[PDB]
Amino acid sequence: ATLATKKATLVAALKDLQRVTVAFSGGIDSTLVLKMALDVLGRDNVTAVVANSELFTDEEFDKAMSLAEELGANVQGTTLDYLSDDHIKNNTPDSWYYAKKMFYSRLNDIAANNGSAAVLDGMIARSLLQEADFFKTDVRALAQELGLTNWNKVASCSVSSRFPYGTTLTHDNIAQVMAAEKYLRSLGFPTVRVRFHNDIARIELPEARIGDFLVFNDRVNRQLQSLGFRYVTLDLGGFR
Amino acid sequence: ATLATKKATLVAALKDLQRVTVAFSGGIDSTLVLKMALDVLGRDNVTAVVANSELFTDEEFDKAMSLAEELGANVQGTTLDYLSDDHIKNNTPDSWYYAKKMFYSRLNDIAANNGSAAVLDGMIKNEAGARSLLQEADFFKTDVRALAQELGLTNWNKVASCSVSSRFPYGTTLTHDNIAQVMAAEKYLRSLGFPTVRVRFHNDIARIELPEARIGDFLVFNDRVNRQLQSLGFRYVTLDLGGFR
Amino acid sequence: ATLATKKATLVAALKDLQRVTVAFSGGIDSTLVLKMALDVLGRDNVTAVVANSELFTDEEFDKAMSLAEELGANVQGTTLDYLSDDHIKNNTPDSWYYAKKMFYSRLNDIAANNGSAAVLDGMIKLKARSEAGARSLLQEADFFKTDVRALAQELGLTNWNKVASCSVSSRFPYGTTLTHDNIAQVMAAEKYLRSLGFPTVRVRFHNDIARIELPEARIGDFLVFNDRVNRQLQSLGFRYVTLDLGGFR
Amino acid sequence: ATLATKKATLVAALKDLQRVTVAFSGGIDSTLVLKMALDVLGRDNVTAVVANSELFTDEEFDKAMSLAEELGANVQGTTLDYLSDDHIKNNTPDSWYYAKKMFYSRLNDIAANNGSAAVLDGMIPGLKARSEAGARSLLQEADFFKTDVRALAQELGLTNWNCSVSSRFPYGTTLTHDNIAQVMAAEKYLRSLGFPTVRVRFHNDIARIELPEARIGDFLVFNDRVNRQLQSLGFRYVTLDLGGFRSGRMNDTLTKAQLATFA
Amino acid sequence: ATLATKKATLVAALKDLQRVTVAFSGGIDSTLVLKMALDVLGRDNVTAVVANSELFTDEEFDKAMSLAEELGANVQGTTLDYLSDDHIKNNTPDSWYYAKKMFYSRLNDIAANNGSAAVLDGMIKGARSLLQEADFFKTDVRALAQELGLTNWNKVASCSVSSRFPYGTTLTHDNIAQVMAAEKYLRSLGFPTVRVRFHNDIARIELPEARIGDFLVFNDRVNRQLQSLGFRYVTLDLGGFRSGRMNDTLTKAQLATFAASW
Amino acid sequence: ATLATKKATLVAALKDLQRVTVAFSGGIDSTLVLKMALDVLGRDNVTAVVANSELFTDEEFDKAMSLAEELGANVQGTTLDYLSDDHIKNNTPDSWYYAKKMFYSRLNDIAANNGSAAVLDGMIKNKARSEAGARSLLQEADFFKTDVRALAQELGLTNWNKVASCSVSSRFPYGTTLTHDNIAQVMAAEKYLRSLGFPTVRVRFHNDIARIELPEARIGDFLVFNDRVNRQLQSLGFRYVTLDLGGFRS
Repeated sequence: ATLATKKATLVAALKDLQRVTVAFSGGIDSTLVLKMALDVLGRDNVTAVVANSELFTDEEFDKAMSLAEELGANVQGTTLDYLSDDHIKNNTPDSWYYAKKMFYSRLNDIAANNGSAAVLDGMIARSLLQEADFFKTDVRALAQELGLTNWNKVASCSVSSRFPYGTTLTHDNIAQVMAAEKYLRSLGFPTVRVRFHNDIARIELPEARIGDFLVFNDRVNRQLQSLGFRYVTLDLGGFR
Repeated sequence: ATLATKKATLVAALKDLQRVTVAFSGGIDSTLVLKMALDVLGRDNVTAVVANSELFTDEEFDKAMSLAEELGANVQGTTLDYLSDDHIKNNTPDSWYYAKKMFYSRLNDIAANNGSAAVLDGMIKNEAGARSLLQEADFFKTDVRALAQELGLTNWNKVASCSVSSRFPYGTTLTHDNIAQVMAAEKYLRSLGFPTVRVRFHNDIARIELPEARIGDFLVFNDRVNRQLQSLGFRYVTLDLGGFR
Repeated sequence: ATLATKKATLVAALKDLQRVTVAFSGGIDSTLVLKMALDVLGRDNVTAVVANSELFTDEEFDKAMSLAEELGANVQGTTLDYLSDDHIKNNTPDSWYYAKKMFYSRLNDIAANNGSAAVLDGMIKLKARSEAGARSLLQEADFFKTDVRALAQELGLTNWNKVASCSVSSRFPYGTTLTHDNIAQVMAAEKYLRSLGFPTVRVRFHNDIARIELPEARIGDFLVFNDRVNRQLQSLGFRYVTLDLGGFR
Repeated sequence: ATLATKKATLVAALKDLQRVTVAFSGGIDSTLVLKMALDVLGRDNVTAVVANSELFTDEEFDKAMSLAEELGANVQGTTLDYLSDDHIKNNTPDSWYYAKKMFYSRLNDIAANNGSAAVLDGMIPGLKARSEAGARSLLQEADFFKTDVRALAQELGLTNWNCSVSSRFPYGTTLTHDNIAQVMAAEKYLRSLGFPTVRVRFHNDIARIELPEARIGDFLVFNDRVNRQLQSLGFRYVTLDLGGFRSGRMNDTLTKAQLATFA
Repeated sequence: ATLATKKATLVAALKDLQRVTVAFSGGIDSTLVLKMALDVLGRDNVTAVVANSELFTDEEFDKAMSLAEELGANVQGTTLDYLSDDHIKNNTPDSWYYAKKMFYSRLNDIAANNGSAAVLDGMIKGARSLLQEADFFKTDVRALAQELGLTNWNKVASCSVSSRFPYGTTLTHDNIAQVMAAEKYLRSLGFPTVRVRFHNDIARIELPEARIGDFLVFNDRVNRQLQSLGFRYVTLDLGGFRSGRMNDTLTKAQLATFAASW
Repeated sequence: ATLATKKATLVAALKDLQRVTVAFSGGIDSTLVLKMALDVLGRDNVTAVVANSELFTDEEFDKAMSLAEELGANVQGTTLDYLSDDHIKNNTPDSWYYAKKMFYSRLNDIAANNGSAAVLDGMIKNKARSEAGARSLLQEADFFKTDVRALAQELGLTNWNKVASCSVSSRFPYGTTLTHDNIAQVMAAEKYLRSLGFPTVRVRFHNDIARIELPEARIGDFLVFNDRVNRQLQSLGFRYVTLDLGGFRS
């Protein structure tokens, strides 16, 4: 339960696997797994996969593709068509599960195609970090120990959560929500939700940021209206 | 011309009518007409009528009844059935016409039965069955304030009142339940110190409009307002970033 | 009875007294009494009296003095030494009765020396009042607050002190002994806070702690003043300067 | 002494003059002199003059004109060209004096041409502007304080009544028709947002906005609109003075003194 | 001179001591001493000691225990009974020193029994403060911690709960629990640096001034929550946490006069 | 096209120079050059030079010196008198070039006097330099920002100036004359605001007016400090202290 002991448990696991395919999102967790896998197995035994999809931002895709190459890995993008599944398209309350099936099936296929022994992710499918009992504390210490300083500081969540259960997702309403959230982040609010209620936009901010938001009220109102919302509102209860 | 000329115009018009019924809302315009009617014709020749209805608050009705009494008038409450008309209940842009028709129809019946020569309302500069003497005498808001002060009037409702129908989208059917929900929500917001407020009804969403200069003061109340309006039946309680109108 | 009858009752009562001393606070009730006394008896036969004391602000005193003069009354200030009464100094629930008793006793002395037939106050539809023989003509004529407002409108009165102020003793817990120093400390603190744009404020005294009560809707506006209020009230002697998260009262 | 004694002094002075021209600003003081002149001398023997100029708002002028009309006085508007005087155009510290000189010179010309025996005003670098012009301040000669003005106005039944734009420019800055218009439009816009007490001080390409400090937190919701509106009026930079309107007046005693020392 | 020379002084001091016991609080200073001790002497010749007591939170103890383990140290918990000392129990102005004396007495007992040559603490510019002997200032501590790859330490300074009570007030489990629960609630709202000062029926909350404007949306919830914990009045100190450090020159001088008057 | 080939080009370039003087700012780029120069040529053959001047803060000078020392380099400060150049003192739009010219001219003098074959800076793929003959080895080896980060990670570099500063000349309008006093005044004002918790700030100088630029999302936080900032910046010599309603870089 020392860090040196957990790092060794991780090393021993990667060595036994020989070849791996890493589901790589660009956060600090998957960043740590990919770097360790490269160090222990070498570039030509590691394949980093970054999923491109409608449910997540193109900025997160382009950032993870760039970061994985930056760590010295063979990186491959793959495009998932989440809305082709009827459960996801109609935002069923179990649609999270159908999306994971699509995801891991694709990476399972890529991994069997390239001869990998397992698909790896960054939980703290094999979650080696979790298996070695890494906490966020340990992930921070080891990443700094390897010289890592660059990763996506905001981990994102599926845009489906912005729509009520049963609401049909469309390319247009997803783009409208993602454009609104991107604008709000560019103003200094990295944690924000633009909940979609047809003609009404309902913005969720952490309550301690709401006073800071006041200077932007008018600009946000006009911008989100130009994106197609008729009414632009701020939820009084805050984020969650 | 001058305020004295406009007031003299108003006096001559009242003397010519001799006996009037005054539609009294409690605002400054309606307070000025009622007081001038009383000052020129006397209590026995003026009837003050305050309309009670589902579209306006009980608070505003109670305030108007006491102020009319305070002014020296013999006052009469009357209750209107706006929702009994299908045009008003279904909330179209034509609801206004049917509301005015019912209002003036009720006032004319009162006026017919007490022998008044006209129904007077408080419309100012900027209905065929009523006389708007301030408008005929070319009173602007500024002349109303000046003559009110000269007469020593100080007690009126200072916040403009508006039919609760404006809180529901056109084509939405008004119900006793959703009206009460909006009324209770706005009453709570006024009790916190926001006399000018709208709770716009969007089914499970409340969209609160405040004057933008007040939005910064509202932050200390977010959580209490959120919880209170949820207990009134809204699922989501929101602040419109554009502010009041 | 009609408002015209109540006014007539008040006129006849004033005519019968012929010369009066009016306890004037600046509120709408004493303004109406003072204005009716002037209209019926003439400025030469009415004296308006405003009490100054340690328990109320100088600003309320000066405003009442100006309002009486603007109404056309000869006005006289008188200063009461409320802290000389131990019932008041010890801040008990009956302190206000002894304050009232000292007030009306001073008014009787003034009235005796100027030939007034009665002391009038602004009470509407009280033991210290009756013990001193002072007269509440609005109460005797059946004026309620709506009648007061109706007659004030008819007389064209539009200016009066809208906030009936409150004795500074409410800033100290019952049983806490009032002193010249702790009163002055609280009074100066509230005076500074009003000067910043907060007319409704309390500085509650908790020895080395000042606990400021503001209307909650004003608390956000206060932020720009935190450090100045902190240092200003510490220089008045408080060790800690705090804002009550619950707001006013 | 006595209000009655003071009112009588003012009455005797008016009777002795018989016909007067009154400088009328619409404030309570000039409202009182105008009403007393009318009551003692009659409408035919009083001329009220309201001055229009570039240094005050059209709103203020119209207000004064209608109030003089409301009191029942024959009223004459006259427009002054204050910027024709180099002290005013260059906004020197004695600019007020030369403005008064030009104002009283115009009133004297009106008074000479209508047969008035004096110019009256509402008062309570050389000779006094009035003394030089021969203007009379009857409320001052009768020792009226402001409470006396207020007392007599209620007694006479007066119930309705109402700063030069040059104060928005630094001394030595040249006033122009354009930059005056720019300052006045900026303040009118800020007042329309709900800030009745406001100054837009002109520092060439910078606007420096003074607000009462208790309003500054509420103002934040308007920052971007104010910035873009005042830039379209010609300012390059739009700023908020952190000291607020009448800086120092709300500071604690120690820092109030420090701000005095810095000035 | 240079950081390298200061680090070299610290290395030489550790090698001469050979075996040491480290008073480990989890702050950045203690973290550096512990890490350097491990690198110079090895895991078998260093014992990290984390004190648990009623005057500090369980969260700070758990954080310190995990960080010492993560750095690779044999770590040992030890529990101090500060409240059995009358100066500490009655919170006299010298309470800090009787607490420190009891603390170092415990560390000496442990060090004597494990064969350590000294007790080390994290003090900077019979216990040894090697950072101070090597002329480390705060900026040198941060520079060397960064060079050593140290990332996890207590970003918010820990501090004994005694500082929340006036001198002469008797500490009890009830009023300590009341203060700790109030501060934990405020931390859960997003204010990691906070003090709830105890004044019998008054709670006086200190926040960094740059956070006070953000607190407004929580006023009513904080008021209710702290009243249910037993306070009658819940107040915000207008001077904030660490009053005066962010003031202009003049009023920083004034606030220091005020603070000195008590 | 790979990181390994770019690093090799940079190594071979350094080996061919043998001896160098490194313009060291403390940012990640010049940190990478200084670390690669030390690793390839040895401490005795590298001189890190940090410029002290009126256009940058003393604190930034001190940080760069300590960062170079931490890397294990011989470092020397050099003091430039930028205000002696009339283009810089009168703050024309061309002042940024004359400052760079004076900088690279000084470094060439140091390089000539210590036997260096070149002056190196940290410019990457993303005018005064070329005219002075200074070499940007990261630019010549095709390093983009991501390549700089990749190699710093590989070398174990994790410490550098994360915020690159701007010459204080940017706080003055073109045509405004720089003086020792107004520069100091601007610097002390920005230092005070940073101490309040506003790391990104500019105090723009408009003679008797200070115009403070903050990120708009911080302006609400700022309110509690209005009066202290007003009085502090007045004690530094400004008559009026203002907040730009347009925010940072309005």
